Amino acid sequence: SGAIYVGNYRVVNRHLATHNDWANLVWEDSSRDLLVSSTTAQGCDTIARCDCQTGVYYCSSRRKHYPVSFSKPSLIFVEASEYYPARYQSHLMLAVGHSEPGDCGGILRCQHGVVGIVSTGGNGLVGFADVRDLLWLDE
Ligand SMILES: Cn1ccnc1[C@@H](c1ccccc1)N1C[C@@H](C(N)=O)CC1=O
Ligand SMILES: [Zn+2]
Repeated sequence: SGAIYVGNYRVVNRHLATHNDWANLVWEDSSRDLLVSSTTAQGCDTIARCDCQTGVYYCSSRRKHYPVSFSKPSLIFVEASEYYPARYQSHLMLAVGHSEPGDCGGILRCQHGVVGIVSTGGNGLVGFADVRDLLWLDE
């Protein structure tokens, strides 16, 4: 679990959004596993606007933050789960690291701020949904 809190927006994994997030929907994309809802209180996270390929992510199943090298946002196949049928997820970035079901929502950050959140795992890999192209989050 986990979310990004920027301005009056809450960014979460779409598959973990609550029925309350849907009532306060701003934007969602099933192909990106992202959902953004509106908030009453102002958040303090800053979104990175960069092309960094190194950062640090939080892994809740280890209670540890790991430094990783991660790939460019791309269209990557994701096997079927209880949340989605087998499909290509877009804007996804992979790193070599630990990620289990329960780890989605962990933040990946570089020197410029928040890059994305954990969205995929297994096989000694971790996948992050990129948010650096969502410029409207800043206004
Ligand atoms: C199904 N699958 C393939 C690779 N990873 C997963 C699992 C998964 C997520 C996180 C850690 C460990 C496994 N995901 C990915 C999520 C998605 N974005 O579609 C939904 C889901 O259950
Ligand atoms: Zn950066």
